[PDB]
Amino acid sequence: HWGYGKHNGPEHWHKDFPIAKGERQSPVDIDTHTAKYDPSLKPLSVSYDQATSLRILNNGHAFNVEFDDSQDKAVLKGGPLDGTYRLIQFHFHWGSLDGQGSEHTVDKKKYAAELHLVHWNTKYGDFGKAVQQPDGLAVLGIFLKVGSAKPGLQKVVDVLDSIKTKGKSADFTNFDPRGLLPESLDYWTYPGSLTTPPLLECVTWIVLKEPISVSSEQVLKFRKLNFNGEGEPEELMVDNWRPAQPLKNRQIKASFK
Ligand SMILES: NS(=O)(=O)c1nnc(NC(=O)[C@]23C[C@H]4C[C@H](C[C@H](C4)C2)C3)s1
Ligand SMILES: [Zn+2]
Repeated sequence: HWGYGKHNGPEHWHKDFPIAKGERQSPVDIDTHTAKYDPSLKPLSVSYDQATSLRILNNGHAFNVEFDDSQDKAVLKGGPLDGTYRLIQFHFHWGSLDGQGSEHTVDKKKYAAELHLVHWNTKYGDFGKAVQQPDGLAVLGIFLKVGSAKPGLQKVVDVLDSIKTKGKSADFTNFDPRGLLPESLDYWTYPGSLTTPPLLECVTWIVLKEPISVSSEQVLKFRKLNFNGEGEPEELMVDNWRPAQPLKNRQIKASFK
């Protein structure tokens, strides 16, 4: 089944998931000179003060930190969004090398990794219904570069030893996702898709202009994870990113100049 290897990687996904060649696929290259400033875009509202993290899980393609999304505890609104979107999970995509790993690119530049905070539109009642709607999800994307350590990421890094292999989970309570945000909330936005199968076209992408910096040691610990389950041959979880897809009939908008 699908993955990031030579025989099941992004170039193969379209066989099981024909929408891979669809009209609003993600990620994309963000051409900063062609992105249109949109003065009517509202400031993002990130309200994570009441966030309740529950668990961290190695799902065989990345690790997800999951949140309680049965009430409005951590929500995203404003920006290009109408209504309220609840945080359900975050995860990362990263490379085998610092020069690659992000899914979105900026003027063709790849970052070392990319964080996705996934939210769903509460008007649809649950995440399963939301992914079937064109405005069902809002994903906040944040680039990572290697430099100084990100203090707020360290609790994540330190639990990875306990979820090395596919299917492993660990209690992960009281984690504050605010510690992963850059200083500025300036963003680009466009309509797109999930970047992993089923590749559903249900996402309003909000990609922050300002990367966070993480340390060499922090990203190295990401790369010690495994795609495989325990007792299966070891394959390091690296390069779990989908490359840029055709923009087609879409305009990327900027919240800033
Ligand atoms: N890379 S990306 O952000 O476009 C995404 N690509 N796929 C995502 N899938 C989900 O978010 C899931 C959310 C919760 C329910 C479903 C099962 C777990 C827990 C995963 C799907 S995000
Ligand atoms: Zn993702």
